[PDB]
Amino acid sequence: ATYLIGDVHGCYDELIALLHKVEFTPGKDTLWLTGDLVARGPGSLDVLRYVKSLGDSVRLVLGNHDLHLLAVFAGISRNKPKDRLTPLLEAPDADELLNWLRRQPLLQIDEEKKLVMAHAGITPQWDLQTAKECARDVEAVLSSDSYPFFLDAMYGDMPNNWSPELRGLGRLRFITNAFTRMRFCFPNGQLDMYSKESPEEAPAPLKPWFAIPGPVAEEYSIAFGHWASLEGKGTPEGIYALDTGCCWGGTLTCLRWEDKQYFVQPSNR
Ligand SMILES: [Mn+2]
Ligand SMILES: [Mn+2]
Repeated sequence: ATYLIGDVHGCYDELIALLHKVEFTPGKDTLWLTGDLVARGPGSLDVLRYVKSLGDSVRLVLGNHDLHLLAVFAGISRNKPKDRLTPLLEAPDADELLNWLRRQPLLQIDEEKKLVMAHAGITPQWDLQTAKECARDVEAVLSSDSYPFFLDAMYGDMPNNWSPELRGLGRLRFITNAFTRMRFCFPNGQLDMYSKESPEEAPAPLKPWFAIPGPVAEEYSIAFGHWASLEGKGTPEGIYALDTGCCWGGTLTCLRWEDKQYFVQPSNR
């Protein structure tokens, strides 16, 4: 069976309980995770150990908090007390875990299921070939010995409009923002980097990225996490918003793909 779970955010107990609910069995089952495995919840260390141990039974994409953790580890960015990352950063296997984490994809595609996953979704300004090329380029910098320099370069809110002519720092910044920070778009597809509200509370003319028809979403289903204020609701057919805010006191959501059946684990707070 195929299971898809939204943002775990260090909620190790809830993750394990939800996987026991569906009797997840590596080797017979595969798990997709929308990223943001770490921060906020108490168990980032155990979450990373377990997900890494799953090997080929898990298909992960990296989220914005996974990237922030990598930036802290590399000495690029400052640790925030509220993220509760110190046990993981001080663990004897931190190097092993974070070197594995930075090698994980930004984008997962399954052609037999016609299914695409990224942390924040697929910007309507991208077709599938471009999304794949951009994911490959950022994965290449993150997998390289020089990844601290990329992590430093990635910070920024511009440019917010895609063009195949983008080069260098602006290209990498847009790719990073589209995959891991996107929520709202302007009518022309341009990213808005500020509003994190639910679609009903957002200012005009902002619309959710998935409300703008795009070539990937016309052919593929898209699963994503990231957007907690969306609460997993309000999406069109073929769009699966899996982040129901477990770390925030919401729920951890798991979707079984074969029958589109949902399983929910309440947050423990
Ligand atoms: Mn996120
Ligand atoms: Mn998140």
